[PDB]
Amino acid sequence: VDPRIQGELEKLNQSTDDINRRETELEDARQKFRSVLVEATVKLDELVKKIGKAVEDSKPYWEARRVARQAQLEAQKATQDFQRATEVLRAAKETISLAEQRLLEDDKRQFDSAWQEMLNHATQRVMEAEQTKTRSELVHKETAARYNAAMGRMRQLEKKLKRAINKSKPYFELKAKYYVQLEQLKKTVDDLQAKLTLAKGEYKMALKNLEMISDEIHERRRSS
Amino acid sequence: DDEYDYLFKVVLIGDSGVGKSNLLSRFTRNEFNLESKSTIGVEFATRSIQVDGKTIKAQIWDTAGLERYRAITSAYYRGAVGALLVYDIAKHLTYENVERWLKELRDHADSNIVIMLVGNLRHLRAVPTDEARAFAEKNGLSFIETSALDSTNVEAAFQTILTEIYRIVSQKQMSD
Repeated sequence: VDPRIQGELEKLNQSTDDINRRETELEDARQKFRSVLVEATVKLDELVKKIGKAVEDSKPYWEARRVARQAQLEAQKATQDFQRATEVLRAAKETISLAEQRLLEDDKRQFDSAWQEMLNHATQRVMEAEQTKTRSELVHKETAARYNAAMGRMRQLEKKLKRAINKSKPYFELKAKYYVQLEQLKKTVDDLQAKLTLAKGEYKMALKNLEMISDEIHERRRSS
Repeated sequence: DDEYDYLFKVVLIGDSGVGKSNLLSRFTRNEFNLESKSTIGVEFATRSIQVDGKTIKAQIWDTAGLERYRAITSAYYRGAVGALLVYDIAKHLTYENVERWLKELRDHADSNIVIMLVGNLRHLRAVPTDEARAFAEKNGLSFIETSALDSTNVEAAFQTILTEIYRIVSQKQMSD
């Protein structure tokens, strides 16, 4: 008679409607993205026309502010890494032998690697924890210096371009807003695209197991 | 290659003695490698065109003419937006059973689908073209007859029914 045909058929003509629905939603999302981008460009352009040339030559300042924020974030991450490195160090020192502790701390003049053969073997993990800690402190101070450089730079550029920056604030503020909205709508478009592709995948799969049923009937009829 | 804008379901119905598979085989890219009518009961085949700037991918569900054990007709007609009722211009029994197949459509398909009646060298005129044309006119259906050597009007038929379906769905979308 017939086995599993009806269920996969129903799944197929359901995945049709699912595909059409997801596609319509995706196209509406694309349209909203387009109209928002157009509106953004024309509004920003007219704001440039009514604000003047301050926006253009005040552009290096806002760039210096961007690199300053990045140097800040990178500095924070490096400070975190330093902290966790330090806790690893002290937790390693919890292997006590307090005499050996200040043997490492008091002077690394001539550690003489042959002493490790004579004392606790758990000094190696302590010592390499000290190494990773000292390097993490290096990157910590380095990124701190980068942050201070970017900060002072953006401030002297600020005092060089004070009038232009204050006159150009609304353009860059509105442009920021439009950019946020654009990335949100683009996220929506991408997610709807993924839903659509998944629906088409379900369709293709139901079709594939349907012709799988047909092929299983092929060899069954081939037995003769 | 799944890049398209709409997906429309079109069913192929009518009397079995018309041989729809050979007019289909010219334009349809069968998705399976073996006959799906004797095994599954329906033979799928997909065709894509372009209408009004958008891409229309329509999948054709073929036959189920051996309806001796086809309790799958509920799923076979569900969701379909297009229907092709194919009869032979050399047989009158097919043209008489067109009413029966229309009953099957009204019983199992949606009440807003686009239906088109299609009429398919040695035999001479059994169905007058004007009679079938007036029949499709009184029943609110499209109509185009075509043979297998000059298959222009079947392509124009596909583009016609698909274009009408796109018109319906676009008019539905323009009322949001």
